[PDB]
Amino acid sequence: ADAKALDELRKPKFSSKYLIQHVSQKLIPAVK
Amino acid sequence: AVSKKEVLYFLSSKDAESSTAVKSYLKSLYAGAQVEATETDASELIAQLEKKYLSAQVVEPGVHNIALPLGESGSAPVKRYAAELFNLGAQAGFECPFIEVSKKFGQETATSETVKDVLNKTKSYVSADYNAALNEVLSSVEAEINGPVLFDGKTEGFKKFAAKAKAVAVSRGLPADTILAYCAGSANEDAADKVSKEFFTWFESAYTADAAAEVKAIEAEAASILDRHLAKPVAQIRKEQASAYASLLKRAETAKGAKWAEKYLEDVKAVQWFDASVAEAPASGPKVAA
Amino acid sequence: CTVITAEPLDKLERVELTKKAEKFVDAGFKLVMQEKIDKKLLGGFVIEFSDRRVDMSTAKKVEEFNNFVNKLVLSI
Amino acid sequence: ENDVPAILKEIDSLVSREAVSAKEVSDAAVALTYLQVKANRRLWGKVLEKAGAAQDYDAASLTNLLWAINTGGVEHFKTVAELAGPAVSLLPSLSPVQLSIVVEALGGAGVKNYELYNKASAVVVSKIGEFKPAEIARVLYGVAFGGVNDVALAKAAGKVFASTEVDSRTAAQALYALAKLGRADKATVDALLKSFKKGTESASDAAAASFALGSLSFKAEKAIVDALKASAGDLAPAQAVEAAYGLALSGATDAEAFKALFGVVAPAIEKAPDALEVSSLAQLHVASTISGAKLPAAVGSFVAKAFGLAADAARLKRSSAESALVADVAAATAVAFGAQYRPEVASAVASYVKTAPDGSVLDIAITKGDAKVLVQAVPSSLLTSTTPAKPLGHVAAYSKVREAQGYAVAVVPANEFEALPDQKAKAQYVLAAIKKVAPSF
Amino acid sequence: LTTFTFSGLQDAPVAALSGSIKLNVAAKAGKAEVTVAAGAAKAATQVSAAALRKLSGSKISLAEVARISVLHSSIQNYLLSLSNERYQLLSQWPDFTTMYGKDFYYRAHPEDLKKFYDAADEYYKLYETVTEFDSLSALASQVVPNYAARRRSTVHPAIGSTVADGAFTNFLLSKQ
Amino acid sequence: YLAPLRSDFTEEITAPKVASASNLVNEWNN
Repeated sequence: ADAKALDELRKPKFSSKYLIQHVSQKLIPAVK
Repeated sequence: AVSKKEVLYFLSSKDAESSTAVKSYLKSLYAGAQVEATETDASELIAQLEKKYLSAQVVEPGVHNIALPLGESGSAPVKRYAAELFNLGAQAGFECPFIEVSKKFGQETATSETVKDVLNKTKSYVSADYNAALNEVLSSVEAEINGPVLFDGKTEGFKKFAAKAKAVAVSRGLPADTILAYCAGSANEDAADKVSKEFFTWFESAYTADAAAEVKAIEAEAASILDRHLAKPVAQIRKEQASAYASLLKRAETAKGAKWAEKYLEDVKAVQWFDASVAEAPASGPKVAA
Repeated sequence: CTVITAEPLDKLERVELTKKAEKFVDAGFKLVMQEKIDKKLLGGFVIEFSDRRVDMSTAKKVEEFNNFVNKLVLSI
Repeated sequence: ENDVPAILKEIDSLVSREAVSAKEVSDAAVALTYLQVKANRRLWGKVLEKAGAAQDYDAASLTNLLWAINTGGVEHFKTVAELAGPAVSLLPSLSPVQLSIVVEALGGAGVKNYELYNKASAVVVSKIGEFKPAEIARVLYGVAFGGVNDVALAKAAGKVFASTEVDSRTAAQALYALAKLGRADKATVDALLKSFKKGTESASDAAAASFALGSLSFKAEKAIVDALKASAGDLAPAQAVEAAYGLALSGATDAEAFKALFGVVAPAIEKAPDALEVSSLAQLHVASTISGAKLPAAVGSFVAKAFGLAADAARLKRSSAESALVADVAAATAVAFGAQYRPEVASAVASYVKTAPDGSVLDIAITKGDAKVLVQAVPSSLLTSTTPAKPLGHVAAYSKVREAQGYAVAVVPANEFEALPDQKAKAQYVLAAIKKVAPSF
Repeated sequence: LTTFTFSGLQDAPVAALSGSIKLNVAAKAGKAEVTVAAGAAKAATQVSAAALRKLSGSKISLAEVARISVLHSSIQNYLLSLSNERYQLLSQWPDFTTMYGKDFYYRAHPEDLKKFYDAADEYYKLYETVTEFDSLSALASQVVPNYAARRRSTVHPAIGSTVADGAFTNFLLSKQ
Repeated sequence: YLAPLRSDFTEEITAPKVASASNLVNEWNN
């Protein structure tokens, strides 16, 4: 609802972090 | 679900979604859970690849939390911005940028013996205005010797090349003697400190000019973007932005099951929550639980 | 034959290298394993038979590593 | 006629208008720290927003504001590191008391501004007699935590601590500055240790004194520990962790002092396991293992696992002139155990990397059956910046917590590893260092 | 901040500088009797010498709540401060509505009157597009990915030309 | 407001390409 949290509201929203996580998850086993 | 090497990078991280994952992980370890064995394998190529693709996961939430000093007068917010980039690089696992680009130089030309292939293999990591000013000096030493001047240190041709390259370096504006006497070390702590303070004065001016150049690039891009946007009538702007927003929504909406897709749509739900929460009471900001 | 490496060869390294290079002859033939030095190789060895070649050096290994990485990342 | 929330409402309406200048911002923040308002975050945020927005600054208002930021325990790195414009531009106008306050309060926030710290150090060492010992201690704290390895100001502070007499809090501050600087100079630490005799008025002075003695690896003091044991309820858990870590690094046998130190930390961990940093839980496991004082059931195993996590995170984020040192020392260890060629050396280096029981990864760990050894490289970051160049307290911390795992830690420090000619001499030194710990290897 | 700070009741501010909020303390031996007045509400309490030392025990750690990110909000703040500099010169546009009357219609050339009405419609276009302020939050995302991929460096986020050139002198001019 | 997510690294170290000043102030003053 309203008044979510502060540590949930400190997140930088549309940063990448998960395209990086997707490439690091689909690359590292396949390069190993 | 942290994978025991991702969480080892987020222990000294200070942003939100990494520290929340660490807090959930540490509350899992408080409730009697074992920690996984840290893997002592995957020889140094995969090690530096995991470091490269894991420090990006600490840098990318960290860049979007660092406000640019756009349109500011003074070197104090530029130094705030460069210091926040330094703390971000130290949280992500990088060292001092001087040490890291020196390590990139020593990693690039470890097997090159002429100065010319040092200048041709460190080409990207130096500016073109400096690589040309070193290539003409190298060509002049090649005219003086008519033999490939070797990169040894005991070869005298390298010495008479470096005696011009130091003048090139000080004429560019950076004191090569202060840098060399810092990174070589000194005898006692007093004459080491006397050059450490001057190298840090140069280094402060160096990264401050770097961040100032980056901010002037963003300022010129923002002025060009606005002056190209203010030339359009409003209906063209609104249909272009609705088209861009809808197309970039559906680019994440077709792909389903991935983490970035659900994170993107959870972020759009959080943005719409922010608009609703600023709509409910607009003179007091958004509602935060306190 | 001709072997080109990054360092002068060691007396266990040489026995392991002539032990590996006897696999590549498709007979019961002998081999006058020659030695050469190239610092451009980052270690490893290149066995040159003048009609065959293996490159178990580190230079082609990191080149193939970078190429497989740069080919994989554009498909993910 | 004496109310906190109504005057909080009026101070909130003071900084919520449009054009508040510097002086009302400063006095709002000063009044907020004198009213102890850590529970209200948003009003502090309004104050720091208008503190970032105000463009004029006199010396007194910038000094009052940075004092309020410092003793209010509030960090926001953007608005504090952006306050250094008024600190460099108003530097000749500052009185040395205000200069001490601005340099301390900008040093505490980790502000990386070398022009400010060089121009404050030049002012202090050019006119040293105009400064009280508290003032040189605060400027030493500020330049120490600001990333400057200023040793000329460390010597000029050591002169005044040699001649004159300081308070308890002033000596604890200068000890904390020399402990982050990594000094361990007996002619200054021993000159500041004679101030902890008439009692420490607050517990944080004794806590930072014990931590500075632990991280400089001197001794226990027998009076800092008791002044800390009579007041170990005042401290936040991340302060009592660092106090107990500095005490166990300093060889403390007081069971009641460690009991009072853990009596605030372990209920705080049992309330919130995540509230402390993983480096702090590692400090608690070090202090629990060296001292041997007990923790509850879900705390000791938890901080052992957290020490394993922190040792791994210190492995992954190495200095890469330290990973070269680990490669060098593992090569010398594989040579000293018998290998005269490269492939035996390389296979033994890759087979010396056995793992620890808590989950961490040890670089050079050799097991000859029932006897285990460990070799650890101490690069430059864990070495003292003075002329003996002895290793710091974290070295002995890692050593004494590995030794209670079943290992025998043989310190190989890079001041005594770099001056040797070849790998045979380095093998000789590593072999002499392993034999000096356990001669059964 | 650090974990051990050393401020409180020692070289402290003892009096206000503003006329809007009136603070005063009582600097005694250990303790302090403060009195603070901010308008019609008053507070006069007492803080101990060990009561300001425990103030920096729990850290505040002020962190920002932004709509998208602090980066995107800083870029958008700059774009709005550029829109204001355009809007201040749309504010100095000469009032053409005073010349809309028919005593300027039939006096003027037909082509100059068509030019004048085109100029008025051009002003309305410029003014309606410089006050489309909700498009700035979409323009600011056209600066974010290029900048954020500049900081996704293989070397260091804070790297630049000057630091790499200085370290290239240090790499080159030292031996090998 | 939402942006295309990119996952690519910058290997080279270049000057950040300060773009040209547009003519909007001159055109609107004209």
